[PDB]
Amino acid sequence: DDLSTAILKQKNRPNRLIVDEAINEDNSVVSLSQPKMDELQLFRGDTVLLKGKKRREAVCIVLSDDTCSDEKIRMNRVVRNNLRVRLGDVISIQPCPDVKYGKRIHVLPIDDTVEGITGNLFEVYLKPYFLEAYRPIRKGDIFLVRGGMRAVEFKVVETDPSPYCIVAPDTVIHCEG
Amino acid sequence: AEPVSKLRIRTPSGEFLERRFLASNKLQIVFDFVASKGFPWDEYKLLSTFPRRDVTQLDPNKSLLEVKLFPQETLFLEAK
Ligand SMILES: [Cl-]
Repeated sequence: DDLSTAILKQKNRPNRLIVDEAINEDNSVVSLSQPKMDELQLFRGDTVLLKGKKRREAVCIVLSDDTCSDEKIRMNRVVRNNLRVRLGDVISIQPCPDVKYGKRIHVLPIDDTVEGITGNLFEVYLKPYFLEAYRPIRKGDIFLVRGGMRAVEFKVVETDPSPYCIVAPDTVIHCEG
Repeated sequence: AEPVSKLRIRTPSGEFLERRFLASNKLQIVFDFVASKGFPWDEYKLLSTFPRRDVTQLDPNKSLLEVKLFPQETLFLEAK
């Protein structure tokens, strides 16, 4: 269950991996070696559930990486931050076939000042971010979107189904706020 | 084993199609597969997400190997 729990007498856990730097700077992506993916029966593009410190969780898409060590997982700063981990920390990864196309999500900019200072947030940030990307997201995520001429961080307030979903073309996106 | 591409394809409703193709198969063989399941070329695109690209927008005569769909990929059917 927890990263922080174990029984004394236990078959080892191949799904505990050491956090390493991303080469792919995408918020939705984590990378494993192909042998580690084979061992975990993970398929390229599968949605996965990651567990970090302080019972934080994240959902990502898993890709193979030929430079990744078998025991390591590459992830970007945004995912590290959502998991409350640092490089060299341990996370757990598990298959997450439970993820459905979402009916609606509710997000908001965590900075109260940005909307006034930039271009339309849906058109300049959210749409380009999610469009044709089929990203998994989880309630509580803070994610960073690089649009226009400055990045804007968004928090996921809620998803339907809860607490995670894939943002599909017919997913209703509510930003307020 | 002679190179195979396993493709998992999300339908518009979010469930899956799955099929293994020889990697030397023409991309046309994949178009034909989704069409046979109810998703004809003129109604649906077939997307990959890393990188984001429109697979249906590729040369149907090229092989899966040629077009970089190998050995595993998750694709997405999306109404045109
Ligand atoms: Cl909502």
